[PDB]
Amino acid sequence: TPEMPVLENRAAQGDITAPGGARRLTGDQTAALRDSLSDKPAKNIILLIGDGMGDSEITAARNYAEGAGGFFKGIDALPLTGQYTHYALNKKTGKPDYVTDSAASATAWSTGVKTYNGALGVDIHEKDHPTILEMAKAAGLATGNVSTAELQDATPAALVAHVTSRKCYGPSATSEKCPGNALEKGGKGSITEQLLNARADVTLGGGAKTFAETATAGEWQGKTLREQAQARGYQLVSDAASLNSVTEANQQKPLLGLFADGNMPVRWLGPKATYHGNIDKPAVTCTPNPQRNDSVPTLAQMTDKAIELLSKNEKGFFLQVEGASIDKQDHAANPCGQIGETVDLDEAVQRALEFAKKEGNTLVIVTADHAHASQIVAPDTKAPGLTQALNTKDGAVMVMSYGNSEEDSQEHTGSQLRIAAYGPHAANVVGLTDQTDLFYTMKAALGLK
Amino acid sequence: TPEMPVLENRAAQGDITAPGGARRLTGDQTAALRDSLSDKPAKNIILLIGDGMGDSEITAARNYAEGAGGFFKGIDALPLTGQYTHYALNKKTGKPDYVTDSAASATAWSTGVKTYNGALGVDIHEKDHPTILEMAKAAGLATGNVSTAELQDATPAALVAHVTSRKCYGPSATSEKCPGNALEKGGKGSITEQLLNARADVTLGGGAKTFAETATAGEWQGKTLREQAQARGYQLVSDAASLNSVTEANQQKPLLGLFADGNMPVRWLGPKATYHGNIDKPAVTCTPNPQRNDSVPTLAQMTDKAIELLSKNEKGFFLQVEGASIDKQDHAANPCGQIGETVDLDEAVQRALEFAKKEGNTLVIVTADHAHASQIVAPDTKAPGLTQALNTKDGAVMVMSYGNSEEDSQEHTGSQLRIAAYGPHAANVVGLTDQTDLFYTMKAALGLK
Ligand SMILES: [Zn+2]
Ligand SMILES: [Zn+2]
Ligand SMILES: [Zn+2]
Ligand SMILES: [Zn+2]
Ligand SMILES: [Zn+2]
Ligand SMILES: [Zn+2]
Repeated sequence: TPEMPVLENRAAQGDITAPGGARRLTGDQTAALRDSLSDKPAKNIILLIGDGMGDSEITAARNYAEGAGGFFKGIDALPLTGQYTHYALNKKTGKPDYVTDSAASATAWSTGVKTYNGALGVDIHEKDHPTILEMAKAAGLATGNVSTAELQDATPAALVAHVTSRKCYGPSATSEKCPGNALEKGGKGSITEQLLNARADVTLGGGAKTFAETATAGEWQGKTLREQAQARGYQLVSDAASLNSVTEANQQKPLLGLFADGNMPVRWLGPKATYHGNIDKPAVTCTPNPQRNDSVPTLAQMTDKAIELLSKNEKGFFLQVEGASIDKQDHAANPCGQIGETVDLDEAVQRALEFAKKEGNTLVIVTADHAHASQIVAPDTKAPGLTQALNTKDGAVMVMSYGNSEEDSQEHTGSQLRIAAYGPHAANVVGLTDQTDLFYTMKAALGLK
Repeated sequence: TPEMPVLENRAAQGDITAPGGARRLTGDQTAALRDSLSDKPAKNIILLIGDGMGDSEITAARNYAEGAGGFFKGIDALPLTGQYTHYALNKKTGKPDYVTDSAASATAWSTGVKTYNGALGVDIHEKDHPTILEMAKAAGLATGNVSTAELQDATPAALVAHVTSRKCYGPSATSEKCPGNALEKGGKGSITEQLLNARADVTLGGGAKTFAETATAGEWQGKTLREQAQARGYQLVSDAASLNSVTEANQQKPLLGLFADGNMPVRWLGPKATYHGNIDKPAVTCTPNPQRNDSVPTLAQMTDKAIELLSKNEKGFFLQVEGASIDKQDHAANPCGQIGETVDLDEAVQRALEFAKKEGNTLVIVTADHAHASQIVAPDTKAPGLTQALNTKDGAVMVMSYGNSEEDSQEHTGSQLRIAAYGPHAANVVGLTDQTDLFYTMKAALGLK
């Protein structure tokens, strides 16, 4: 009984060359919007983040994969939409810093406080602030954290770790870069160590490499972090079959899935964009990555499994799911990698909305941490940066441009970007808001004090 | 009573470095949104166009003028928001052309049909389609067209002209460029001649220059376009006091304001962005244009005058206002020019909202024709294009980058972009829609046959 409707189909309704054929609506939307408005409490929240997934990135992927007049059945399906700002702060002056990194932005939605680029779960004065995940857990809710990146990376770590630098993955880097957080120095520990303490019910991702380090002090001194997790009662899975086999995940038997040494493999392969690549080279067609896997769970699969597991908690659950490599491939000026990760996120959003429609008390949110480099430009463009032409689903060429850095990595950009939601309290993402308003919306939605 | 609320305050609530200080929301928005929803008929429609104003331009402008946690009283105040697609079509194949120009996009919203770049009020078959302005006229409503560009420019031209190329300003160019539209060949004539025939009640903008041209055929043969105009009943005006003098505008005494030979002068000046300008050159503070003028009305002024005059019509009115030079200065890689024109549009939108709040049956819409080049990047960015550092209201530096063309004009981009509305039927802009839906929406709100 989907009391609240999702947008079933907003693809062009007919022939795009004819009058009205490019319409995405079939009639007035007033009543459907009224029906999408509920202030009832949310039992559950599922927060879906496409890292670096700005409006440009969603547009490019739609054009490629679905066609210009196409529709992402997940991404584009959320009825309430708005734009949000994600500015960070300068540590020294406390003034705005126009372009955030993933650590400052994730800290923002996860704690409700602005911070400096590279900070995790701390403010500009380096004070710790409780995260939305720690709060939910303390309230009795089940908690899940899923990402295709290494688990120590910014987006997932922000929910469980409070360190002065996102670089402090394990004991060795923490000692050098976050001496104040170093276990041996009386601190709370490296990101990985804090993650082990946070003890969410379900944690699935990459980053097995760091689990090989040994703790420098404490109860588990001299053992590996992997050993520590086993000693601590975590159930460890490392492949798709092992994950599927899991029937329970909780405080007694928390699940920890480590599917790659670093980040999980990307869905699609293609060449890097190059200088005048749209003039000098032929059009590219993306191709599935063979290293992707049947033993490797996809984001949608990880999403479905977490939901099954966490759904067993009568009080409710909090789940964050990250499509991490949209950003990584945007930095890499690799259209196909970038777009393939966005189609990947869309499958995950579809799974989340099916559950939510069914359940009726679930708030689903789809947004990004910050904007990115990629731009859609005309085919005959002569640009200073890196470009590539692509053969889209329409049978037409689309060119993408990366022109904001002469360095090896293309840059994040500062533009406000799309926020979309479905479910109870969804109205709170409409209009202009701030990334910190999202923490407060989630908190109030679940009724946390 | 203001049955329909606008957003009175979406600025940062307090101290941005403290928990919750950067929030824009004070509490739950459910109720406010509900109250923002109505399906009754609109009596009037005010469409505000920021040419090339994507989310990036809006952000950069807010940051500079109001600060990161600031808020635009006009632009940011519309409660219902979405994202729309504006792709055009390739003329030969009927396939999508990912990056539109200003003529194809204005055609879509003004006629409800997609078209090829450079086309005005015609489909890919070069077949004419009625515009929303012609339709309102036919139903007895008052109609107004205001812009800061030359009135023959694409944006305002699309409501009153049907030509195969937007370059067909007047007889000269038309005979050459759009032979089939040339008066002498049986055509409906050039943009300017067709503008004279469309006969809107209120037409304010630039482009006096083409009016010096003389007709090659027709009843007004051998006379200039201006003479034909006065000759036709037109009340012509060329300055602010003269514009202020006007007490009425109607089919009997239509108003034609020509405040400039070419485009109206921009509000702010600053240096053009340069290669490595953010590293090699000091931060910029924008300078008001001392040659802008007390004799030239501002957009807000033309806007206030147009509403007053058109409101005298009991049946209602349709008004299009264009903040045209946002796009032009974005092409020129001129941050200050670009920002000043957005702040300029904000004032106009503020006037439209005041009226609409008071009037009660007015649908106000704010959006752009397509995306643009400007990007906000980190201060220390080393980019291959044109960059500039600016000193913002926050007292911090923001750097803008233009990196999609090696030619002398930066390019439009294809990204979906913000659409926002207030008033009856505004729900119709929420979520994902296409530019052609805007026509259908407007036509339906007004009940045009
Ligand atoms: Zn990121
Ligand atoms: Zn991330
Ligand atoms: Zn990044
Ligand atoms: Zn334009
Ligand atoms: Zn224009
Ligand atoms: Zn332009």
